[PDB]
Amino acid sequence: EVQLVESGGGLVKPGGSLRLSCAASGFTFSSYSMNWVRQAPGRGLEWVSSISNTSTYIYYADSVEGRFTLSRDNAKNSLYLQMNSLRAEDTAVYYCARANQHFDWLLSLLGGYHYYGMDVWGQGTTVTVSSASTKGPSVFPLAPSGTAALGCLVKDYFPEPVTVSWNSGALTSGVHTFPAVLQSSGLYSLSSVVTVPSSSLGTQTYICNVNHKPSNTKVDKRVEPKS
Amino acid sequence: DIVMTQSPLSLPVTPGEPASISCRSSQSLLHSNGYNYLDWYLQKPGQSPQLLIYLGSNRASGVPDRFIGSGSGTDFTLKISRVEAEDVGVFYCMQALQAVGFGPGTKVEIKRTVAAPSVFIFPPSDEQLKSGTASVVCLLNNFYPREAKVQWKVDNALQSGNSQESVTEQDSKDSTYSLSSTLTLSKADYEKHKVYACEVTHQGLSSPVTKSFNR
Amino acid sequence: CDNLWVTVYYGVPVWKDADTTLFCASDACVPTDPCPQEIHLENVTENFNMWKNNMVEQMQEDVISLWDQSSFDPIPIHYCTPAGYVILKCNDKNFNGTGPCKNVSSVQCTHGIKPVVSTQLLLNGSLAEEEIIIRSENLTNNAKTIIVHLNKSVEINCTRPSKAYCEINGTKWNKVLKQVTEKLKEHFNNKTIIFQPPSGGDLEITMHSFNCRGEFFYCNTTQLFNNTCIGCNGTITLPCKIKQIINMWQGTGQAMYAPPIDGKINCVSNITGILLTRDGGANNTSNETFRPGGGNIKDNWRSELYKYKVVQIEPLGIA
Ligand SMILES: *[C@@H]1O[C@H](CO[C@@H]2O[C@@H](C)[C@@H](O)[C@@H](O)[C@@H]2O)[C@@H](O[C@@H]2O[C@H](CO)[C@@H](O[C@@H]3O[C@H](CO)[C@@H](O)[C@H](O)[C@@H]3O)[C@H](O)[C@H]2NC(C)=O)[C@H](O)[C@H]1NC(C)=O
Ligand SMILES: *[C@@H]1O[C@H](CO)[C@@H](O)[C@H](O)[C@H]1NC(C)=O
Ligand SMILES: *[C@@H]1O[C@H](CO)[C@@H](O)[C@H](O)[C@H]1NC(C)=O
Ligand SMILES: *[C@@H]1O[C@H](CO)[C@@H](O)[C@H](O)[C@H]1NC(C)=O
Ligand SMILES: *[C@@H]1O[C@H](CO)[C@@H](O)[C@H](O)[C@H]1NC(C)=O
Ligand SMILES: *[C@@H]1O[C@H](CO)[C@@H](O)[C@H](O)[C@H]1NC(C)=O
Ligand SMILES: *[C@@H]1O[C@H](CO)[C@@H](O)[C@H](O)[C@H]1NC(C)=O
Ligand SMILES: *[C@@H]1O[C@H](CO)[C@@H](O)[C@H](O)[C@H]1NC(C)=O
Ligand SMILES: *[C@@H]1O[C@H](CO)[C@@H](O)[C@H](O)[C@H]1NC(C)=O
Ligand SMILES: *[C@@H]1O[C@H](CO)[C@@H](O)[C@H](O)[C@H]1NC(C)=O
Ligand SMILES: *[C@@H]1O[C@H](CO)[C@@H](O)[C@H](O)[C@H]1NC(C)=O
Ligand SMILES: *[C@@H]1O[C@H](CO)[C@@H](O)[C@H](O)[C@H]1NC(C)=O
Repeated sequence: EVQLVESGGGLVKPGGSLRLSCAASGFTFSSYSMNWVRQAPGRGLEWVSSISNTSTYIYYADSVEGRFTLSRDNAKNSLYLQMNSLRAEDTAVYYCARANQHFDWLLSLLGGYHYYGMDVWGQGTTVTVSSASTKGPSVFPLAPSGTAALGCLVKDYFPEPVTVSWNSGALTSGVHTFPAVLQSSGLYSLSSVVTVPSSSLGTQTYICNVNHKPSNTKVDKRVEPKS
Repeated sequence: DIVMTQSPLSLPVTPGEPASISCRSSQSLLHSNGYNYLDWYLQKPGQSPQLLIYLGSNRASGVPDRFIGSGSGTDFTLKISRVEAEDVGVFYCMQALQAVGFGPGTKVEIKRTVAAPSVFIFPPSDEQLKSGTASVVCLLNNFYPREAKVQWKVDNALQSGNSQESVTEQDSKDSTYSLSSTLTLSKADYEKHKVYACEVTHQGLSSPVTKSFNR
Repeated sequence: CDNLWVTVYYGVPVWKDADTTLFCASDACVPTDPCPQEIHLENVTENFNMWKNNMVEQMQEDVISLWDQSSFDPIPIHYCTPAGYVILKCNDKNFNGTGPCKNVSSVQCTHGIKPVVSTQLLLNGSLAEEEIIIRSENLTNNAKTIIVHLNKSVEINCTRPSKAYCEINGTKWNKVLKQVTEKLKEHFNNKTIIFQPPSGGDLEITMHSFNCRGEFFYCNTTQLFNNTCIGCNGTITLPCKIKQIINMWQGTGQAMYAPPIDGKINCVSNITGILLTRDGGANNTSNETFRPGGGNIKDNWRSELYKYKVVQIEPLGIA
């Protein structure tokens, strides 16, 4: 097996549109509600929308009403979700999941509890919204000086992701690569550090190797003690 | 709308002894049918969420019997008798009375004999100064628990909305953390002042011990 | 019990077309729910009919049940719908009368509607929200009713000296008449409109008949369409007769009453709608003749139940 497979998602400039889809394969589809649930980077889970087994009674969230549109055809066994128009905060990792129902009469006219059992979740598909694309300048490290530490800094890049390796894959002893953040300008920026026994400085070289792929730029940087 | 709350917003546990987290709504969930409209989900890192409890107390298939759901009305308590290292995740609490509401998450980790960070400080180098800005970097390393604060101080003046921080995940072999905070300054505003420093106050630090540098 | 939090319907329709039994409510009738409910159905183009709706029937039935069992004065009353069903509301501003409007929501009980019993003119009635709006079924069949839904309440003061009369501020009368003339001219490819007192038949349609404090007044509307007006602009007084004995607007037959007391008998009301008719036959002509007539009291409820339509609730609706 029972599964759902997602398709869609990627760079889409603001004001634009997008379409996600969920391919259902292994259960009686025309017998469960289908729900879309996102997750921002760093933040937590957030319900997005819900639709019933007969494609009726659609509940949208607040930041989603009027924009997004949930369709369905219980014959192609797919979901489809039309995202438009997009803001920069809809950058998330979207999920589709089925859900049992229990229609009710007490919510003015009709109204079911579209969603109360989300056992089978999609694989997750990412959706990013920003502007432009640039390299990734790793602008120098420094190690000012008991048992010190140093590391490279990789700022002003786009888009995700970038990977760093120390001395072309030699060092992994207590090295930390930090989850990138998103600067107020639009580009991402991260860093990477490595605890080095202080005596090992000035004898063995420490070179960081950064690999920004959506620009095909790799850089090697040398950490010089007190530069 | 319906506000949902969880507690404790972080709960380190031990591979063995039990545990329990709590969820409270702002409105009761009953519907005059006898069973509550509230679910309990889990998110293991990287992988997609699972489902643990649905409709009040009833447990979904596949889930062990070690996961007990409790409570009714407004107070709900997910109790777990015995644990192991497979539950290092984030436990979410969902409402299903009107529309669908999630919670804020209850991050779960391992308990570790409290260790203290080794702070390090990094100036920005003349090349970044030649570019157009300057980023100074303060670092916490191999520290537990996750809770720690970094306040940036330049010439003893407290900074504000201009520092971005990022943590790692509970390191595999040691069950510890690392944190990095960056402060961004104008090309010249950097050279305007002289003494820069960061202010860390970890839980394993009786004295806010901290590091500084001039120029 | 204020606040609903979830007040828009998205998805495939869930309401068909039927008709059931709706019950009166005021403050036999039941307490009006002090927490009315409304739900918008976005991107829903809908079409209503104000003449082929099975509501005016229930209104007439309730009005007859009301007068049969019967101080005196109209009471604002609702019309609540039984479970499983819902009333639909057309909120469009300038609704021709029938056909489609694209801003439609669903209530549970209608709005307060005081049952006015009069011909020719409509009193104590809700005004429209924009311009003078006309309503009729066929614009060719001149033997069909004609409703002018106005947009300025005009106070009327029918009083008895303790040969009664009704005072009306004639300046606003001339102004609103000019406006109605404008709208008719527009709705007849710009023709010359002309008015006339009513023709034959009983004084039920020749005079403007209405109820008040228990008595019934039949007014001669001679001056109200003195086309030399279009004096006139001063405040004008229509002499009227307190006709005790009427034609039965109660079914079939008649009734009787008792003569009045040496005291002031007075009703002040809001003229807010007009019932007219048409001549025709010899046309030809560069003129459009209009006399007030209507006659049928159902038209009144017609004029005030245009925006509502009963529907049956059931999920799985199909488009
Ligand atoms: C879509 O789901 C609705 C609601 O059913 C609920 O959700 C499903 C996903 C399943 O998990 C169900 O177990 C769950 O209750 C279905 O609507 C239901 O349809 C059936 C028949 O189609 C209705 O049965 C009626 O029952 C009354 C007794 O009260 C009988 O007298 C009638 O003759 C009739 O058999 C049932 O009332 C209705 N649900 C409710 C709440 O009224 C729907 O059929 C389903 N669609 C598909 C394609 O499966
Ligand atoms: C939404 O409204 C537009 C308005 O023209 C209409 O054409 C369209 O059909 C509507 N959407 C659906 C699904 O009917
Ligand atoms: C429909 O009409 C109501 C009241 O007449 C109004 O509040 C609402 O805004 C209208 N619909 C839209 C989409 O503006
Ligand atoms: C109903 O509206 C249409 C416009 O769509 C208009 O032409 C017609 O005259 C209206 N009906 C009446 C009776 O006025
Ligand atoms: C009647 O007209 C008066 C004008 O003074 C207005 O205040 C009042 O609301 C109107 N009431 C009705 C029922 O038309
Ligand atoms: C009434 O309708 C007429 C249409 O000719 C319009 O000019 C006038 O402004 C309207 N007045 C009000 C109060 O709605
Ligand atoms: C009104 O009735 C006449 C018959 O006199 C007919 O010719 C006309 O088509 C009818 N109106 C409409 C809108 O069809
Ligand atoms: C109705 O007429 C009487 C008699 O002249 C007058 O006193 C009263 O003020 C009038 N009503 C209003 C609302 O002006
Ligand atoms: C009658 O209507 C005219 C029109 O504006 C107004 O000036 C006058 O004050 C009204 N008379 C009374 C008594 O209100
Ligand atoms: C109304 O008054 C006119 C004269 O002003 C008179 O000729 C006519 O007969 C009266 N109406 C009735 C129904 O008697
Ligand atoms: C209209 O009013 C004038 C007085 O201004 C009067 O002489 C004339 O007879 C009236 N016409 C009708 C048809 O009542
Ligand atoms: C209309 O309501 C008013 C009070 O608002 C009342 O004086 C008048 O008598 C009512 N109309 C009739 C025809 O009774």
